[PDB]
Amino acid sequence: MEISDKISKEEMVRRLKMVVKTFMDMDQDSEEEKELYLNLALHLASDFFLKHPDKDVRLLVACCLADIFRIYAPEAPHTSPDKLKDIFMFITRQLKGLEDTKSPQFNRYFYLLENIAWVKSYNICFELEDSNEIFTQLYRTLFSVINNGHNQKVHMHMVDLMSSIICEGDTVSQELLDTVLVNLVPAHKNLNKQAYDLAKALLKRTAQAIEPYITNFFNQVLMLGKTSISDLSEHVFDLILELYNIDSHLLLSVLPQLEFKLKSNDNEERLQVVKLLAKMFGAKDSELASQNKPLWQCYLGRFNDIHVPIRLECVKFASHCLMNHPDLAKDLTEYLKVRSHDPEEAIRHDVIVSIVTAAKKDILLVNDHLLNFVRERTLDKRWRVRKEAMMGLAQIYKKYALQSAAGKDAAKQIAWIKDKLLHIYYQNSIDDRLLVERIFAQYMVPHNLETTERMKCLYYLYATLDLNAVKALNEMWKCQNLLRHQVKDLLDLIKQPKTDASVKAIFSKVMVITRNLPDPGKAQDFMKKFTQVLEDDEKIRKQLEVLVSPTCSCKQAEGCVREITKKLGNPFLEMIKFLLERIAPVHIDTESISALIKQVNKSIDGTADDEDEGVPTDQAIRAGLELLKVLSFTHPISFHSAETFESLLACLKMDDEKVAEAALQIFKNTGSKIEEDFPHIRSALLPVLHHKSKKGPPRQAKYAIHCIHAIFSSKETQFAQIFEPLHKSLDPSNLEHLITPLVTIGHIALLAPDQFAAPLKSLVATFIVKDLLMNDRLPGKKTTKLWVPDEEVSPETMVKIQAIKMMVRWLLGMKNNHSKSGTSTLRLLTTILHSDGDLTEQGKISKPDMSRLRLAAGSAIVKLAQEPCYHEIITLEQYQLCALAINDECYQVRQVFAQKLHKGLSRLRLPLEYMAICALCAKDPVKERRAHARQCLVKNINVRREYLKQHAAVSEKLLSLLPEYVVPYTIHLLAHDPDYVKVQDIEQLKDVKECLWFVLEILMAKNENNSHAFIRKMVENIKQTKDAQGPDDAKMNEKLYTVCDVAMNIIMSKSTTYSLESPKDPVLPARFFTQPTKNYLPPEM
Amino acid sequence: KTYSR
Ligand SMILES: O=P(O)(O)O[C@H]1[C@@H](OP(=O)(O)O)[C@@H](OP(=O)(O)O)[C@@H](OP(=O)(O)O)[C@@H](OP(=O)(O)O)[C@@H]1OP(=O)(O)O
Repeated sequence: MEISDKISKEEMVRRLKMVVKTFMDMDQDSEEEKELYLNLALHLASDFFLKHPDKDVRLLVACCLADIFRIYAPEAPHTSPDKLKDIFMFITRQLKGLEDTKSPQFNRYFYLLENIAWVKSYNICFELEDSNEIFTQLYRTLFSVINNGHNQKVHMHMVDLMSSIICEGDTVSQELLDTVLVNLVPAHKNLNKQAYDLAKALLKRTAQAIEPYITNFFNQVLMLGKTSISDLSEHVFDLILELYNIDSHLLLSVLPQLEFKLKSNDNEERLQVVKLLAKMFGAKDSELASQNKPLWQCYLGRFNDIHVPIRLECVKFASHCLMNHPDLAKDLTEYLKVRSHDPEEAIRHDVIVSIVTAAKKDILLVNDHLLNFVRERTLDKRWRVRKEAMMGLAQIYKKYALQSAAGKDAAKQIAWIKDKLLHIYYQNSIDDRLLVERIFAQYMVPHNLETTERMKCLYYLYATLDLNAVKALNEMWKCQNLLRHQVKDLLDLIKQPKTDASVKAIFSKVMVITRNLPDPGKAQDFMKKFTQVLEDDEKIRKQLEVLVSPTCSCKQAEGCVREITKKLGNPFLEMIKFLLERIAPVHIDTESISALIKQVNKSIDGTADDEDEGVPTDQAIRAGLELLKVLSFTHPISFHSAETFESLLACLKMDDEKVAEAALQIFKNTGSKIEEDFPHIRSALLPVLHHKSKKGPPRQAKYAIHCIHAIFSSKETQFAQIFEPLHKSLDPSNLEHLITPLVTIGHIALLAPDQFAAPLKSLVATFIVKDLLMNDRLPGKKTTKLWVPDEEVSPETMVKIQAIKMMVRWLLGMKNNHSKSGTSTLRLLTTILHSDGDLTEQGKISKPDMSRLRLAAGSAIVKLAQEPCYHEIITLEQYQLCALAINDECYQVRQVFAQKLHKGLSRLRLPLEYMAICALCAKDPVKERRAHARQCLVKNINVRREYLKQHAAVSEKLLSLLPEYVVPYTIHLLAHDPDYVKVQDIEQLKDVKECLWFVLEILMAKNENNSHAFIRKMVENIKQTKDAQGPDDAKMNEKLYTVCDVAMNIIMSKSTTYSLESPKDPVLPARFFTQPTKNYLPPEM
Repeated sequence: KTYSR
């Protein structure tokens, strides 16, 4: 019953440990026991206990004082404030013992904590003058003892204890508030997660009560700039983020303070608010946008900030928003649009990354507008940007189109990617074109796929591509083929004995290859290094020899690039990998072609795949044949296998004309060694070729004849068995049955000129000319129309046309005019044109048939003109009459005739005098005709310039390509035009002018290398010559000289660089002008 | 019974 300094230390403790129990068990109700123990309660607070050096005593006394507050509440016994302060500070010092969870006394310290927490004893200190020091020291203690050794009951009691002080207190000083917020600072949060969790629990529990002091904290430092208020002033933004996640209400009055800070003129401060709000808005569970719309709208406005880092931050933020907040995606579309056009490359680039990143997670997170933005960026001016957009669309295709990762309806949303990506191959940029190739190899038709799967993929892809897409893909095949050949040529040059000559040849080849590589400024120098390595390392040569061989499988190729890359193991090694991936076969080899033809075979008989693969079995078959036809030109050797030829044989006996027509064309292009390596195929093929060659159809008969010529060494005797029977069947009584025989004979006459020289010569002279072209057994119906579909043409006309094409092939076979046989045919074709198509002039022939005969004769001369030996024979008068076909009364005639000129000129096989004909298209009423004529001129003038740019010129071969040399021909052609009758007439000379201006406007558009000076020097020279078609004819030379002055008037009035010196003295055509004053214009011009 | 305000 007594505890004092008199008793032994042992007995005192013994008494205390009993006094703890009675105080613990006592009740607030027991007035009796309270009045009794009241004096002991007052005594236990004595300074003898509060400062007792024994740890166990202070603990026991602390527990007592706690219950003593519990029992006597709400009216404690200790009244002295100075004494009441000593107690609660003493208790706080004891709470330090909570830290050692392994001590045997811990549970007593826990009882102390549990008691003051339940009783809210510390609330007594609200009235004490030093309340803030007490509460601050309490908070620091609790946050410094909490560790991973404490269960949730400890955490809970500490929150209860600290919550009361805030909720039921008069105020919260900044100092006291800081003891809580400091635990949230990132540096502290990192080293002490326990104190951090405790602070969160506290702030959450007391959110309503503490909001004003938090609001006051931020308002002082953000708005009023007072940093001295707290040592946590630097961490405000870190704290606002932490606080928002604990409870939104904590920032009730802080969000308006952020909205104000967005309007700040301080770029760095404005940036930080945006960085912050990005995390707040962007977070997955966040709902700040719905809860505070004005802040959301005020935030989105920063997408248009002048400061680049703020824009960049908003753009990076968009990715997270798109992924985490689909419903907010619509508020971003307009801002992502304008930023895709940003002046800063970094912003344009990151708009793509954000849209793609969202798309790759789920395509439904991005709409059509956002993908269209990525599309628009493939045409960006910066390579790094369009590189990002193309790769983006590739990765999207591979997921949501190839693999259908989001269903079938989603794959139709992006059906445009495959086409658009391949259209990029038409770009001038070498970097772009080579990237399309990498994309095609990785993302569209993955190379790592097994052969059969890889061609199944390609087959259905090729069947669903745009028209320009498949064209791009064909051009890609062709370019690699050309490059592989250039490399094999280089290797062969290196293998030669090294002379000064081969050294130069090697440099030329190197220079050509580098034009097909990125960064030609470094490629030229890297290929110098490359040739050096090849001359030395024989083992690297071998590996490249294998990689470039036409029988290189895709497997071997992967091995070859491996070995070469190894033995060169830095920007140099990067360059060669570009070269190696271009030439290395990835898709097409011998086994692939076999798999692909088998895939088309399947499609023809059942297959069941076409329907579920999303393509009509019809167009899939047609595409597969076109694909094989294309690959037969680019990869012919790859068709050389037993499996492929066996598959092609079955295709050749299908009864489907389009399938058989394709198989024949493929055999023609790849069957060069069938007879040697596959004799059973050869013998199986013979009977079919003879059948098709005899019974048609025409198209297949043609291909059959060329197949025999290509494959069989015995082709001579083969042709005999075919020709002689077909030679007999030629009877004018049968018209319908003469089509196929005439076709077959024509191609035989082309491929076997000497073997059948005499029968053909007689055949043409008697049957074609006299018996067939001179009669009209079946007069076509009389009509007003000038043209009819192929169906409605009289079968006799169709035979005449085919008989004309036969004569041309008969001449192209001979390639000589020795026996004056070419003159005869050219004389005949001319009379057909001069008689408007009615060779007999009896009027029994139909008008549409006459049109098709004019077109046939006009087309014939143009084809013969492409053969040098017959070009010599074509007289000016014949050529001039042929030229007038470009202005035929019939639209179809002039259209197709023009198409034939374009084709002859595009292949650089038709002389420029035939390009001058296009000048007469200025007389064409039809807009479409004038457009095509100009199109023809532009394309033909350019390719002739680009060709001369690369290739070294030669005396006679240079005049043939220089576009400027069209002007003399154009001047001559117009001077002889039928409409130009009266020499000095105005309206006729207005016509001559617009014709000249039709070609000159295009020819002069470049204006480089003294083009204009060169032209005027030609025109000057013409005035010093004679018409050559009639040198003595004065009136004819007057007409020549005046057309020159009209031409001269155009040049003078449309340029300023004409008066310069000509680079070279122009040589006029000898057969248009003889070897070399005033103006011949009427003054009204 | 406890201390509250
Ligand atoms: O070489 P082919 O694949 O057999 O094509 C030829 C040829 O086309 P190309 O010479 O351009 O390759 C003819 O063109 P031309 O030389 O006569 O200008 C063309 O003539 P048409 O324009 O009158 O149709 C023709 O028809 P033909 O069967 O009489 O040779 C036939 O093309 P297709 O057989 O593929 O239709």
